[PDB]
Amino acid sequence: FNILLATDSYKVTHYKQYPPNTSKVYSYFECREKKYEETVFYGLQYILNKYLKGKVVTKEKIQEAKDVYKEHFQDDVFNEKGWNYILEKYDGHLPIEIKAVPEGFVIPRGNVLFTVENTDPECYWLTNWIETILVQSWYPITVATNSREQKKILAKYLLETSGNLDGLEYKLHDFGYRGVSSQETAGIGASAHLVNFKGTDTVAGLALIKKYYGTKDPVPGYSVPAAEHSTITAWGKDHEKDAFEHIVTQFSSVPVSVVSDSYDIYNACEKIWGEDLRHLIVSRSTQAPLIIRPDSGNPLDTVLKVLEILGKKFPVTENSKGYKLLPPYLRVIQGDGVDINTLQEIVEGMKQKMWSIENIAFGSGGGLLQKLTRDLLNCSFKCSYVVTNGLGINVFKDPVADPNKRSKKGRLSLHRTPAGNFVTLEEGKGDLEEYGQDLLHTVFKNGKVTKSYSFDEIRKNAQLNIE
Amino acid sequence: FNILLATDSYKVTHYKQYPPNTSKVYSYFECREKKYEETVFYGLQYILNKYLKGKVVTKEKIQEAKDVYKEHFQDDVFNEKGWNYILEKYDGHLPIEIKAVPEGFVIPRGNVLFTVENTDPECYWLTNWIETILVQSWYPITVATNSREQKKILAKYLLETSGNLDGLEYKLHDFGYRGVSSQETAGIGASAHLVNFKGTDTVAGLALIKKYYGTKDPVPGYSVPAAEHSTITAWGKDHEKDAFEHIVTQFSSVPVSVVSDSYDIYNACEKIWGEDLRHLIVSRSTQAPLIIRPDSGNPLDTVLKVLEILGKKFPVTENSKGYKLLPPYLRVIQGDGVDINTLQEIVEGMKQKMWSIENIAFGSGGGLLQKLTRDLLNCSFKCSYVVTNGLGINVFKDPVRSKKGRLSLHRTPAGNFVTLEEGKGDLEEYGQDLLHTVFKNGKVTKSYSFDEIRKNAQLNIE
Ligand SMILES: O=C(Nc1ccc(CN2C(=O)c3ccccc3C2=O)cc1)[C@H]1C[C@@H]1c1cccnc1
Ligand SMILES: O=C(Nc1ccc(CN2C(=O)c3ccccc3C2=O)cc1)[C@H]1C[C@@H]1c1cccnc1
Repeated sequence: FNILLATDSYKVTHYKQYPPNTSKVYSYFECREKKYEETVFYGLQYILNKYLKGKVVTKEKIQEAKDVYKEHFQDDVFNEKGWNYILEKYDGHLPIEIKAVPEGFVIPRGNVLFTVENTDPECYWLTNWIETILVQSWYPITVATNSREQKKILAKYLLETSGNLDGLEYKLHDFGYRGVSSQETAGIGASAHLVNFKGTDTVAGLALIKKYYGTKDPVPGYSVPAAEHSTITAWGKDHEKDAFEHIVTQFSSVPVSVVSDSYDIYNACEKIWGEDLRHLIVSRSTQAPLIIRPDSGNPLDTVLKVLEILGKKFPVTENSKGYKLLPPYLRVIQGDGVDINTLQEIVEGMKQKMWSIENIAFGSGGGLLQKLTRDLLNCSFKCSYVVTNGLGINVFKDPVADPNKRSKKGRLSLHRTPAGNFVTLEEGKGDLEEYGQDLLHTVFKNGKVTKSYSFDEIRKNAQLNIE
Repeated sequence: FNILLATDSYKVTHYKQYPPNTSKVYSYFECREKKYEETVFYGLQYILNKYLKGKVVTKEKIQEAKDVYKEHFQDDVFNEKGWNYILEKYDGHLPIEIKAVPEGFVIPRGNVLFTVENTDPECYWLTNWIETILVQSWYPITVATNSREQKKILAKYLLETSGNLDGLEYKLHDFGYRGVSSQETAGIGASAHLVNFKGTDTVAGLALIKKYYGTKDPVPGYSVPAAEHSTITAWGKDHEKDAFEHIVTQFSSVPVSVVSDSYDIYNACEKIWGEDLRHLIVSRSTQAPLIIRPDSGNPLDTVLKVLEILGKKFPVTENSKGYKLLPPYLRVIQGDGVDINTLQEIVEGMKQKMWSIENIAFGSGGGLLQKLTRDLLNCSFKCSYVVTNGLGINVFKDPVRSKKGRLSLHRTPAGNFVTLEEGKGDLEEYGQDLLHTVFKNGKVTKSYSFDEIRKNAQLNIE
C-alpha cells in the first residue's frame, strides 16, 4: 500500500489549481438531508490506523508514484517537491488534522461527522488528496446505520410480543461474506454489523475488531454449527434421518442450524424431527436448541408454515403477552430474502398470527453488506473553508437545479443543545461556544492517532434507548 | 491474511457433517439464465495468486484459527487434524484443482465458468471451505460485464453518428474510487472496467493489473488533469477567468477537464471561454483539448444545454454522417448520475438532437463499480457431484438449481457454447474442454496477461 497512489487521479494535479498563498483547505463529512433519519458514525479509526498513521511516505513510494503518474497522465504533473517536503520535514508523516464525533454516536442527518485540514501551510493540497480514502467510511457508516435500524424493528416487536429483549443481539445473523465485493469489504461490513449485534459468519470482522478497536470479551461475534443442502443431500433421501441424527449428536452442547427442505419439509418436521428423532430434540438445553431453516418461498409464508407444523408435534405455550411460543429446545431462522423491508413484514405478519418474536432469528447477506451505496444516507464530503493570502473564504455549493440542502459554510462544530438536540454551527459560530462543548475531537494530527475508542465504547455509544 | 479464517463460519463444522468415506466434493460456478445475455469471465487469477497459492496453511495459522473458533463457536468444532494433514502431507499447499474458462472469455448465460474439487480424498471438506473466497469472483465478473454492455451502447451510437469507433476505449471513464466500500474493491472494480476501457481515475486498478496480470504497455489505464468545484470555488467569483486561465496554461501538453458550473454556466462559456480566453482555447491541440463538465440537474438536458450554449459561441460543423460536431479543442464529459440506463438515454437524446457522440465522454462512479449485486447475472456456486463410499452421486438443490455430475465446456461447429453434464465430455464430440486447469495443489498452473484478456473480451463489432 502506497498513499501516493491511493486517490482519484485528477486530485494529483490539484497542487497546481489553487490560488497562490493558499495556506488552509478545510473540508468536512456529513450524511446530507433530503427512513434513515439518524446515522451510526463508525469506521474512521480503521482507515486512520491501517492507511494514514506513521511513516506513509518513503523515497521508494515517491519514485514509484512519480513513474506511474508519468505514463498514466502522459505528462509530468506529480508533486515530487511537495511529497519530498513531507518526507524531509515530517519523516513521511501526514501534516493533516482530523477531528470527529466519537465512534458509535447516533447523529441525525445533515450534521458534521468529521472534518479534515492540513496543519502545515505548504500542504494545502493534502486535504483533497486524502478525500478519497476518507469518503470510504460511508460504507461502515451505512452498514452500521441499516443494521441499527433493523435492531429497532426487532426490539419493538420482541417487546410487543413478549415483554423482553432476550437474544435481541443474536436475532440478526450476518451471512454476507460471499455476497460482498472483497475480503476487505467483508471484514469492514462485518465489523460494522457487530456494532449492534453479536452474530456473524463473516469471520473477517473478528480480526478487524481485535486489531483496530478491541473488546474486553474474547470475541466480538459468535456463530453456531450449521447444516446445508450440500451436506444433507450427500447422505441420500433414505438417509435423511441418519444425516439429521449424525449432525444433532455431533453438536449436542451448542445450538445447531439444520435445513429442512432438502427432500420434504413436512416429513423432516412432522415425521423425522417430530417422531423418529424427537427424543434427541426434547432432551436439548435452552442454551443449545435445534434451529430449523424453513423451505424456499415467501419468507413470511415459510416461517408461518414451519411454526404451525412444529406446533402440531411439540408443546406450544402462550407467553405473558398471549403470544404462541415454541419449546426452548426449538427455534427458527429465516435466512432467505431478508433486508430492512422484508424484516418489518415477517415480524408484523408473525404478530398478526399471535406468534412471539422469541421464536425467530434472521439472516442477511447482500441486503446487509452489498446492496448499499453512498446514495442511501447521501454521504457527502465538501470543502467549506479556504485560507488564501491570509484571507478566509466560506466556500460552498448552492446549485439552483438540484437545491437539496446545499453545502455548509466555513469552520464547523457539533454541539448537543440543553434540550438534547444535535446542532452543527457554521461560519465559525461554534467559536462562540453558546451551545456547549464541541462534540468533535481530534482523532488524527500529523501522522498520529491522538484519540482511540474500544469496540465496547462504540457498542455502548450505539445502544438502543427506551425513550 | 489467514485462509483458515476466510470462510463462512458454518463451513468450518462441515468435516463433521458428510457421510463416512466421502472422497470427492466437486462444485462449479455459473451465471444462471433469467439484458445481460453474455458474461465476461474475469478476476479469478487475482484470487488464485493473492489468497490460494503457495504455503497458505502454517502451524501459526492453524493455532490462530483454533483459538478464534473455540471462542466464536463456544466449543471445539475446528478440524485441527485435517488442517495438520495439509500442513505435513502438502507443505501447507491446498489439495484442490480449479479448472476455468480463459480470462476475458465472453460466455453466454447458464454455462460452466469454472469448477473446484479436492485432489486428496482426506480433504473432501475443502471444496466447501474455499467456496466463499471463490464466489467473490461474481464482482469482477459483474463489473467487467456491465462495463462491456455500456461499451456496446457507446459503439452503436459512435457508429451511427460518426461512422467509426475512434476513441471508444476513452468514452467511459472510471470515477468509482469514492463510491465503493474498500481499497480492495476499488482495485478489483477498476481493473474490471479496464478490460473494456482505457480511462480510469481509480489508480488502485493499475497496481492490481501490474502485480496479478501484466501488460506490454507501461500502464493499463490513463487519465487527464481536472478542475473540481473546490479548486474553482477557492479563487472567488471575481477570478474564475484567472482560475480557468491558470489551469488551461498549466495543462497545455494534455487535455483539460474544468467543471464550469461553479458560478455561471452561461457566462463562463459565452464570456470567459467564448471570448476572454478564446485565444488559449482555439490554440489548443486536438490531442490536448479543453473538456467542459456540464451543470447540475438532468444529465441529458444539461448536456444539450451546454452543447446549444457552446454552439452559439464556437464553430459547430456537421460531419460526414451529418451530425453536429464541436471544434477539436472543445469537448464535453458528463460525469454525474451516469449508469447503464442513463447512458442509453443520453446517447439516444444526443442522436435525436443531431449531436455526434465524438463530442462527449462519460464518467461513472457508484453505478459502475458499486451498485452491483451477485443477483444481477445470477452468479451461482453449487455442488454438482459428490463421491461417497466409492459411489458417484449427482446432487442438485430443488426447493420451492443445478447442472449434474462432472462438467465440461465446448464450442460447437455452428459456434454455440454448450456445457456437457455428467462426465459426457470424455466422448469428445464437440471438440476440447474450454475449462483449463488454472490451479492444482498450491500452484497457479495457467496465467493470462491483461492484453490477452482484453483481446478475448473485445466487442464482436470491433
Ligand atoms: O443458519 C445458519 N447459521 C445460524 C443459524 C441461526 C443463528 C441464530 N441463533 C443464534 O445465534 C442462537 C443462540 C442461542 C439460541 C438460539 C440461537 C439462534 O437462533 C445463527 C447462525 C447457517 C447456514 C446459514 C448460512 C450462513 C452463511 C451463509 N449462508 C448460509
Ligand atoms: O472529469 C474528470 N476527468 C476526465 C475528464 C475527461 C475525460 C475524457 N477524455 C479523456 O480522457 C481524453 C484523453 C485524450 C483526449 C480527449 C479526452 C477526453 O475527452 C476523462 C476523465 C475528473 C474530475 C472528474 C472525477 C474524477 C474522479 C472522481 N470523480 C470525478
